[PDB]
Amino acid sequence: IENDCIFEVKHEGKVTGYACLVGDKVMKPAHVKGVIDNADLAKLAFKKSSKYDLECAQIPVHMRSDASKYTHEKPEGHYNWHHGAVQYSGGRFTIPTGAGKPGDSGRPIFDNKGRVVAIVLGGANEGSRTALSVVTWNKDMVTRVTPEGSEEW
Amino acid sequence: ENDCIFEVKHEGKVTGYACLVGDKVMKPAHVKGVIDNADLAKLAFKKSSKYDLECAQIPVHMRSDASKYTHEKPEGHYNWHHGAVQYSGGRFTIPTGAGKPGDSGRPIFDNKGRVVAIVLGGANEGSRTALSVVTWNKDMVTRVTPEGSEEW
Amino acid sequence: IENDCIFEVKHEGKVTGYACLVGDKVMKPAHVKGVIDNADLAKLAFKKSSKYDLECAQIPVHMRSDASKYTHEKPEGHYNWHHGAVQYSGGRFTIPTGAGKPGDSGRPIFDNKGRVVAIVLGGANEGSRTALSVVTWNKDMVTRVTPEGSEEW
Amino acid sequence: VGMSLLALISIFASCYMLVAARSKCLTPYALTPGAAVPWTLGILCCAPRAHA
Repeated sequence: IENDCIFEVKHEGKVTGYACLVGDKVMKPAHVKGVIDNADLAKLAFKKSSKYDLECAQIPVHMRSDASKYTHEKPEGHYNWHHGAVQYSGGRFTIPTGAGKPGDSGRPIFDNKGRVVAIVLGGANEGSRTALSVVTWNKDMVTRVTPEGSEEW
Repeated sequence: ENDCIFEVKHEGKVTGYACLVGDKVMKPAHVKGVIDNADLAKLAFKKSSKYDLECAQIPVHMRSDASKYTHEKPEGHYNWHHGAVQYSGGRFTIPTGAGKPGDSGRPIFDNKGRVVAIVLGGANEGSRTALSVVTWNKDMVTRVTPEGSEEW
Repeated sequence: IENDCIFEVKHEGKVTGYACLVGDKVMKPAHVKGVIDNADLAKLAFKKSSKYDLECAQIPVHMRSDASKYTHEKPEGHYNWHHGAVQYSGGRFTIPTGAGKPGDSGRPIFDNKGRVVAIVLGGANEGSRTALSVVTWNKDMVTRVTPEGSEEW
Repeated sequence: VGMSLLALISIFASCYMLVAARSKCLTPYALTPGAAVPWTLGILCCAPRAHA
């Protein structure tokens, strides 16, 4: 989809997740450990938030072009993922179970028009679909949606 | 739309341009010079340091040669005298180089043909240089400057 | 399988040798200086032994499968090698002289079925065939067999 | 000395609580792609000067 926008985080030689470069913000799931694989991006004053679990910083102006477009309007329906598709219904994001496993907790979620609507954080398995604990953008807020009994990716 | 953009002269050479929109003559304040049209050059112009836009009221006769304006800025594709510009995520992007320092007044049109922006500068980056521009929201005029934009 | 089982060991960007993933222990020539390339096996404890020159450890349990089989039987004959093959005769491993040059001493030696018999350490040229200074496993003992005059690869 | 020390601990603790409140209210708005930072909170708390 967009190769040059999702960057992996390394932890002693292990890809533990990814950090996305969206909407004039480099961002990563705070709770995933490691350091950004890019050296140029690594020396940035990241800023954590335990209650939101999203560590972010400003994208340096030298790489601003490789940034996705972002939306807050999230109509009910279907959206894209780097493992297949996701279905948005009732304030919850649902995926075919298992598709996507712990250790890739950072990858974004795109929209039909190709612009980022969410950042995956975790899983909650119940039935034929797993509900995706995700961090989203409201008009001005950033919101956590963790389904009951989720598990950290 | 050739007779709506007037160039500003400095010691014999065009150093930017002054655009004619919405019952207002306006220009990038930071560029120095004099309006080429003598009739419009003898008007008083109110500057604004913090907005870099020096404007005045167009004389009643020549209102006709003034473009139409808009404030509603949907995501999409807009025009320019150098090819096209893209409006996305509250920024304006152009192909790099398309923008030369010194053409720092010219306007940005919309698909329907009505001015939506007034370029001031460029913040050079990758394949798409961002355009530091002074737009007009529904009742305010607002500067959008990405970091490091250099006055054209 | 056996083509992505031996992980090279780097030292400032020059291929200084290989560490093989044998049996249950990931061994390594205890001479060759550097740091292992896949970083994970470079963080495992590493029991060295000068007298044997074969520094090993216990394999991280994740990659258990990607490890070759072991044998103690070495009947007189013909054996495989990533630079061709070796021939086991008279208690010595013989290769075409020149085949293999200093700097790549880590590589294993397989048998026809394929079970890592031995790990080479260096060469010794006299005549058309160079003898291999090489470590084996007896039924219970790792053993060096190094012919005279061998110079380390 | 004791009174002044207690006054200093009170002042520092209160100021730390204030700056913590600043964080807890502004960090939800720095991790969003769109730096709205409505001027109500922009004035009430010293705003980070978000850079469009």
